[PDB]
Parts: sequence; C-alpha cells; structure tokens
Amino acid sequence: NCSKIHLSTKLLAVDFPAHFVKSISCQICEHILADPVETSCKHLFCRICILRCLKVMGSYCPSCRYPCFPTDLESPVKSFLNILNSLMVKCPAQDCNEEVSLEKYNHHVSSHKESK
Amino acid sequence: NCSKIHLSTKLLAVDFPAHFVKSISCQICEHILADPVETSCKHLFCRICILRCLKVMGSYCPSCRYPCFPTDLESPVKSFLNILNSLMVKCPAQDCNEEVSLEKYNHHVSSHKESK
Ligand SMILES: [Zn+2]
Ligand SMILES: [Zn+2]
Ligand SMILES: [Zn+2]
Ligand SMILES: [Zn+2]
Ligand SMILES: [Zn+2]
Ligand SMILES: [Zn+2]
Ligand SMILES: [Zn+2]
Ligand SMILES: [Zn+2]
Repeated sequence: NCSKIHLSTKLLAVDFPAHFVKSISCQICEHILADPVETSCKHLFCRICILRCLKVMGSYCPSCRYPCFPTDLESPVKSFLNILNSLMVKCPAQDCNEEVSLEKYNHHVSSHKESK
Repeated sequence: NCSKIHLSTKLLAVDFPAHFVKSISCQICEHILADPVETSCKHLFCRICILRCLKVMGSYCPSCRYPCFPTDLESPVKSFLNILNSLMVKCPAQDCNEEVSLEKYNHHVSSHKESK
C-alpha cells in the first residue's frame, strides 16, 4: 500500500488537537498528506490517492460526495503548504532520536549512514 | 451572543482548506477560537463556550460526547497556539484595507483613529 511510501501521523513530534491532525491528513489513506491537492470542495488528498478513487470509484469527492474531476485538482494555498511542510516528525530509524521537518525528512532518511 | 466578542472565520485573509479552517474554529460557537482550551479528548472550544455547555448541558464533550469536566480543560500545545495566533485576518472596519495577525488584532482595532 501507500504505507510503504507515506508517513503515519503517529510520527508527529508534537501532540496536536485531533481536528488539526485531521486537517493535515489525506482523507482517503489517512497518512500525512504527500503531494496534497485540493478539490473544488476544499478537501485534501495525496495526488495519487484521489486520482485512483476518481477512476475506480467514480467522479465524486470521497469526503463529501460532490462531483469531482482530475481537472479540478489544484495545489493547496501557500500558507497551508507552509504549515504542513514544517511539521516536526520523529524519525523511526533504530536508535536515531532525531526530529526533522516534513520537507527535510527525505533528505534525513537518505543521509542516514548505512551498515556496510 | 459571543459574536459581539468573537471573530468570524470569513475574516480570514487566506482561503484555507475546509478541514484546516475547522481545526482553528470553536466546535460550539464556530468562531475563530478565542482563548482555546483542549478537552481530554483533544477537541477545541473557547474557554467560555465550553464551560457554559458543561454547566447547562452536562458533563460531556459537545464534539464526541465523552465525559468532560472543567478541571480537564488545558491549553493547546504551543505549536498549535503559534499557528492560530499567526492567522492573517482582514479588518472589516469601513475603508480600512488592512490585514493583521490574530495576536495583533485587538491592538489594531484599538489603535483605529476615531471620528471626534
Ligand atoms: Zn498513504
Ligand atoms: Zn493519501
Ligand atoms: Zn469534498
Ligand atoms: Zn533518523
Ligand atoms: Zn463565539
Ligand atoms: Zn466558542
Ligand atoms: Zn470530544
Ligand atoms: Zn482596520
């Protein structure tokens, strides 16, 4: 599943209120939004999660069921992207006790020193 | 009502996704949270809105209906307060076309020059 490529909200460093946690999560897969797109109805989903639902399930929003098309998919406003891209997350790599921002995460994972 | 003392979310400068807007709103009055407190169940309400509901309605969370007491009411985590206190809002005073942060709002309103 997308769990192999997406981050779980339980990796969030900060203990945020539940509705806020929900606001930065994909409304289909429930992971922290990865490449978020916004429907005409202002709901959020990872670009891949929504496109698949529109195909296999129909042209309706998974959240509210209002007509939804791939061509309607935009990027969330900048200020929202800023809040999301800044979330601090606890890296789960064994013995690593480091917390990094969502935008700096992939770099942190890669930069991890391998065994060899 | 609290509408005389609370700000409507339609005064928000930025057009945020609906679930995020919901996250920074009082789950009882629906205004932008004013002096937010968090229930044990991680839900948010203006300090005055929740205490009245606990009195007149019962000791249960308006959002989820899980037992709720005044003594359980804490302040939201700091990082959440930072996001909330920074929201940009469009002052509705006639001819004023100024946008200011939530924490600087009361100062902006007061500093408004009167007629006289
Ligand atoms: Zn996912
Ligand atoms: Zn997703
Ligand atoms: Zn929708
Ligand atoms: Zn690490
Ligand atoms: Zn209110
Ligand atoms: Zn309220
Ligand atoms: Zn609750
Ligand atoms: Zn003004």
